[PDB]
Amino acid sequence: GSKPFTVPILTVEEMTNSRFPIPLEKLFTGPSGAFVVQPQNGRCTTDGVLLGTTQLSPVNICTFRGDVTHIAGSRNYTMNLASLNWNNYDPTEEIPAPLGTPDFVGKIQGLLTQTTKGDGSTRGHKATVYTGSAPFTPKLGSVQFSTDTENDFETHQNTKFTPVGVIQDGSTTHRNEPQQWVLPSYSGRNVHNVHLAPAVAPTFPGEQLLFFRSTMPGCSGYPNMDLDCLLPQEWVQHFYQEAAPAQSDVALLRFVNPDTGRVLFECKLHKSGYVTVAHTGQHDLVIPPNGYFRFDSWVNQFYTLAPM
Amino acid sequence: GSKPFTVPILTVEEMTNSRFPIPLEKLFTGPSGAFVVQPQNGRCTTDGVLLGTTQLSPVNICTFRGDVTHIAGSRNYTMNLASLNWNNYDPTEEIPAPLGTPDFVGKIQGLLTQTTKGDGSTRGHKATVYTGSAPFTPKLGSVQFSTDTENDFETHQNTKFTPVGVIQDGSTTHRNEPQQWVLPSYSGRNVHNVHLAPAVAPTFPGEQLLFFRSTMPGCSGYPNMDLDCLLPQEWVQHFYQEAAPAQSDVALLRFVNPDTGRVLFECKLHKSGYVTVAHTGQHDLVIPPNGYFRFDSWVNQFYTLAPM
Repeated sequence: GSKPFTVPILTVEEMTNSRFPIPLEKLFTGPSGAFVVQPQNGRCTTDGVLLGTTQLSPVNICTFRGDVTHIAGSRNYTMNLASLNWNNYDPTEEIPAPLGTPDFVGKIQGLLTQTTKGDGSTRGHKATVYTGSAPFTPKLGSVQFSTDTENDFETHQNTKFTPVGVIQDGSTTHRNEPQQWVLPSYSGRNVHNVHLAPAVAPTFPGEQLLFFRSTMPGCSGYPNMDLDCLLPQEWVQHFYQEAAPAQSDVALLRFVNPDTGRVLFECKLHKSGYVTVAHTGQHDLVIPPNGYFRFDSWVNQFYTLAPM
Repeated sequence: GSKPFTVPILTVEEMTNSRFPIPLEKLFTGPSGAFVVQPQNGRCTTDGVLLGTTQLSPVNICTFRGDVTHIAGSRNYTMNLASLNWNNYDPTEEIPAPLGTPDFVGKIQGLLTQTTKGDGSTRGHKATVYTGSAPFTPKLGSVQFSTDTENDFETHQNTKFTPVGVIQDGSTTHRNEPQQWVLPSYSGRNVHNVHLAPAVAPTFPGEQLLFFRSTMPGCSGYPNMDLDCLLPQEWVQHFYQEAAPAQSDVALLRFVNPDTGRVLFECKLHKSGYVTVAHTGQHDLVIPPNGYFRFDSWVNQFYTLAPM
């Protein structure tokens, strides 16, 4: 008597990254035993429980909202954060940081925009947030932006950061940042993170994570633009709505090619919300544009997949 | 023997505008008999046929992709457009303009970003596209951007425009632009638009359209930031996947409050993909945060709704 489980029939390129507001481009697998994989956006169980900093909107990912104060002698502004819905932010909620906060160390560039309530006057400036910086303390309710202005923003008016891409310091080793697998210190460098979605890894010999990969826009320097999420944003929204009970630890998915009627590969969708495949090595999967994932049966962690 | 029709159970504030990449904020109704309502994004039949310039990604709305050429003596660049998937653009496809092209007259500001293939060097600059301007000819394969640089972009490298918000000329009447209900001339001012999704209007006495409303960020001046879509982007994605046959011209939806177990109002979801309500006048609906739409039955255009 369990509600039947399903995944969307959208193709990979019809879906959105859950860790930055950009389309998915491809599937990728590679080894990850040497480091901790613990993203906080795009985290959702198959029965629809959102985890980490995950929220439902594709366009809120890596945004910030609040009001700003200028730092004298610079073009930097401190943003005192509001909640996702523009209310007072509560640092005691059982989350790592405000919902949608970036979950990687990087220099994220976009625009800071603001509207003055009284007259509807507006202003917008290019801005960058360094999520590895000392003033990056979103859990405590504040972050800092570097901008292209020293005077134009007003205090005590609603201000939004819309992310666009990432930057790197061209005087240093190319592609050395962002570091997509390094979590920010959400409460600053001396405080440990809390309420995290758990780290993930394959347990089965010969398996690797299967990542849903995009390329972030680059805005300066020589950034590492790869961005891998564990679940498309549309899968997060789907599971949240369906809330179908997990009948075992692992849902077996087949990736099907409608142009031949044949299965390309099978994979495990773990109930805690990540996918594994039987492959060793780094590999950009080559998939048909109409290929789709299809749930076939409940298995468990002991199931041996056919090699990808 | 028709597949049962459904709408998502996401609440309004859990969904995304289909005409600009921003969250929905509220439902709004107002009269629109005096002008043509003919948006091209967020257009989809209830049985899943995308119309106009509508595509499936929330984050591709109002983006452009291609490569750029500098216009000497200015900070303007012409973008020679690529298709949504970065391939050669075909002006003969039976669409009004490339998928995701803006469907309103306005000055849309964001960032133009670029990556040089050979070395992975990147660059990003603030940029604005005037969709009412003479060089706005996306159907013909080109648009113009005003930027903050006269030399930094390379030719013949992939370049992306990511929209953020809108601007207005503060020396003129406040809130006189954008004009969300004026279509661009996709092939320029002397050529009529083609392959459009149809104009929509209530036919029933005492009915008005029900709009899914957001506020676009403003980036300069005193813009009109209201943005009304006919369907949330998540509804477009849902109908596209479900493809449930329309059993009549109109699906009757009830908007339900789970905190009381009572219906707040009922509305008509027309099979061609828009909603009407029985109300006269401009009205910001006040809805509970957990309220949701629920499909109850197939009716037709002659059905009399209870007053909203």
